[PDB]
Amino acid sequence: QLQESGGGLVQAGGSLRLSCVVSGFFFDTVTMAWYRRAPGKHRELVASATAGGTTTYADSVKDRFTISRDNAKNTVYLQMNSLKPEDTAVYYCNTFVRSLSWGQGTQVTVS
Amino acid sequence: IQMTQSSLSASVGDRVTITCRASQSVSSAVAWYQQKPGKAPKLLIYSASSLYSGVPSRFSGSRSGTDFTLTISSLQPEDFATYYCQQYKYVPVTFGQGTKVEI
Amino acid sequence: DESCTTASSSLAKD
Amino acid sequence: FVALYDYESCTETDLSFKKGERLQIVNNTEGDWWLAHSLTTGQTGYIPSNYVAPS
Amino acid sequence: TRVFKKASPNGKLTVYLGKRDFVDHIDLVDPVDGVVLVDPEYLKERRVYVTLTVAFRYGRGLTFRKDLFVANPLTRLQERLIKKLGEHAYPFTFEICPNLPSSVTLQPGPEDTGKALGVDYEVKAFVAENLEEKIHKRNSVRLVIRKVQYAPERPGPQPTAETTRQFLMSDKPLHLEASLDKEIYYHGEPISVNVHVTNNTNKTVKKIKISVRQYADIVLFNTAQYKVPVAMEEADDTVAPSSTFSKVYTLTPFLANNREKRGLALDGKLKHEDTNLASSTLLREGANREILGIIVSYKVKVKLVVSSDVAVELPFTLMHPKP
Amino acid sequence: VESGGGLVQPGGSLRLSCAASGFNVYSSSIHWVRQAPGKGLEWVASISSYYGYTYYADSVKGRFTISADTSKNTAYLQMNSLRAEDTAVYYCARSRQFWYSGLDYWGQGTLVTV
Repeated sequence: QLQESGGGLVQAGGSLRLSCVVSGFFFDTVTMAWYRRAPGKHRELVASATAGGTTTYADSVKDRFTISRDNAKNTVYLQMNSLKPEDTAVYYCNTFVRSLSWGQGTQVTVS
Repeated sequence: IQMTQSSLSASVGDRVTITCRASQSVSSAVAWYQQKPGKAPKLLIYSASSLYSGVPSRFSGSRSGTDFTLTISSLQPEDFATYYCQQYKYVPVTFGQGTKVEI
Repeated sequence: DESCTTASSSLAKD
Repeated sequence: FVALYDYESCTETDLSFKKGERLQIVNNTEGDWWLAHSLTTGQTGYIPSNYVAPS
Repeated sequence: TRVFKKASPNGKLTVYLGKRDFVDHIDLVDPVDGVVLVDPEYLKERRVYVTLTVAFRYGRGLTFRKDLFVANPLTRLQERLIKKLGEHAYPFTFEICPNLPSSVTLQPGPEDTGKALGVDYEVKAFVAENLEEKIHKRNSVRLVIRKVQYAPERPGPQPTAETTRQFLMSDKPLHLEASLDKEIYYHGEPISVNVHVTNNTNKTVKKIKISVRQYADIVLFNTAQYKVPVAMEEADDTVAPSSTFSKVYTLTPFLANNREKRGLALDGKLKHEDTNLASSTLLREGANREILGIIVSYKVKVKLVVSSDVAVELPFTLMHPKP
Repeated sequence: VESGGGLVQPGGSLRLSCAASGFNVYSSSIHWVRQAPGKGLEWVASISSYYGYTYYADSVKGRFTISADTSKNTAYLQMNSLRAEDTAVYYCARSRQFWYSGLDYWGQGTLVTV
């Protein structure tokens, strides 16, 4: 099971920081991803953090997003800075392979 | 295991929506029953939005993960009964509270 | 390690 | 060389046989599935490994 | 629509499948399609291999199997899956030739505890630098699917058979005529064996024994043809010489009284679950009996006993209707 | 069509008798159901004649004992020891019993209050 933090109402021009906590053995040598779901549509893939700490993005935007991966504390950090109305969605976290039980996510709303 | 679904408006010719949210990975094994007051149940939907052979295209269903929705496409005076959402995946078969229709 | 449990996921109707 | 069973395939590259004997191969395969040729049948294609017996 | 999915214990793999019940039409079998979602970190070493295997298990590993191998034509499901997932969803697809058998598991004996004894279909995906470096099972995924058939929509003629036999010393033969009310009976539906008998022989029927006998054979094993009684019924109706009898018995095969039987074929189980009696096997060609598989057929046996014995056997189709 | 039970002092046992023609007791799965006045429908018992298993709601596991006759197409809900909380309308069911558990057939429901 996994749990996530952050999430809440934001206004354009600011920034929001999001993070997750992962139990089990699915974190240490496994890249950790994040996802976003549009209302009524399937989830979109946001960013990544690999085992070595470097990042690779499947995002079609690939602008102003910071990913921090912690190999010790059991957490993964995703950062939002370029807020756009399209960011109005519910954000989730899981592995790139989405191995862990896909649980409750967090919601971000702008404008 | 349990499922949660109270009073709908009886404005004819409208489209209404009722939600019956589960509490587990029920895997869409949900059927919606309906019985007029005093009579035995009559099923309308089973699995995902599969209408019963004896009812028009008026009725409809939906699905989103572990969230279920029944929707009457066009209210006609034929039906103002109570709808019971039931799951059949776990041996303690369970029902929703049920909602009647009264404006 | 033991095996995982077969789950399910959502794709678009279209 | 020897096949013990009945196997038929719907793929164009896969050979089908009824317990064939003496199927041609220079030596064992280089992957998982094997290649074979039959003189009496006269087609060349791949055959699965579990169905080849020695000389 | 929903698509099946399995994860890996390592957290570096995921297998998707549109369905785990692939309908077997008479001429073409549905294709197995899906996409494997894999971690680029171990992908940097080597790509992903996907395996489709079909195995038959008997005895108490003792297993004969066919292993189709694919190492990583796009159907609509494949296109949708890749569109949702993205770059690393490397697709795969197997084609099942029709001659392959369907999913059927036997009845487990109470003295033993096994997963199953019968045909199973499996889909696998792993990562390895070489084809022989299979060291860690923790890096794999094992998903089980089934292939099933449904009853044809064109039933045959009314199954009927009769036997006229003079019992020992007799004047004219006893005429037993048994007629089922159709050929395609769904699972559990009554078999209304219409029975008519007339006689002139001095003999008489003391008991009438009506039963449903399930016939199954193991093509892999030599001289393996198993039949066990199901829903045996023994009525005491009598017809003395020079009479005429007519009755409609409603027999019904079922599982409750036959659960203690050994080798009673049932429908294919995914988990350690419980399923109904096995369905019959369809085929449209003059196919040579494939090495793997279990062919299941049902026949109704009607028997008469006198102070000697006669009986006729009537075949019927026992399958689920097409959904 | 169903002939209920009653005419008994409270706490006294009864035996329901529900009939619904046409179906086969084996191929159909006979389910039983209760609805208290002012309370929603809740499952009570279920018997699968083809399988041979019987399932009860945990509240009435030791009090009820269901039984159906194969050759009569009838269901019975033998309530050995009721109380005052078991006064309700009870519907018997005849559901498709093959990879489906929809109770897509029913009989009449008869009150069990005296």
